[PDB]
Amino acid sequence: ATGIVIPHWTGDVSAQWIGEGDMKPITKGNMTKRDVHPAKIATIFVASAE
Amino acid sequence: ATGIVIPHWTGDVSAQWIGEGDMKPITKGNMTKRDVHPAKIATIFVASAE
Amino acid sequence: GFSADHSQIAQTKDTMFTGYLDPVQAKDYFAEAEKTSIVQRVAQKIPMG
Repeated sequence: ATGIVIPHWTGDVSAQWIGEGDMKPITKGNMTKRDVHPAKIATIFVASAE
Repeated sequence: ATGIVIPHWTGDVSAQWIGEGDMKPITKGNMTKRDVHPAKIATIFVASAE
Repeated sequence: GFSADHSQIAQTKDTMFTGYLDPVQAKDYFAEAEKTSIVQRVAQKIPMG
């Protein structure tokens, strides 16, 4: 009933080929939180007690 | 042998999307009587007792 | 009240229910008794062939 949040990924993560003594490179991710809320749908119908 | 009756539905029933305090809509169905009566099919054939 | 075939309220008087609301079959509460021969009370019955 309170809804949902989804952490959608957007980051260009990367890795590199290297020799024995080479400097290993540094990287970072990225995200954007999307959200979802429910909504009601409803209707009424009416009749005589007969 | 009595035959049959069928309640054929014909009504455009409906519902709506609603906020928290929006007061809800009212709807009604619709129908038609359809009926089926059996009929005979028959034939006779004739031969000598010999 | 409301018309028959009102747009929002279902009633037994609406046309869409015609011929679904059949009466229950009852006995005849008003039947007279079967008449019987009056001459066969007053006249003598005779052996007949």
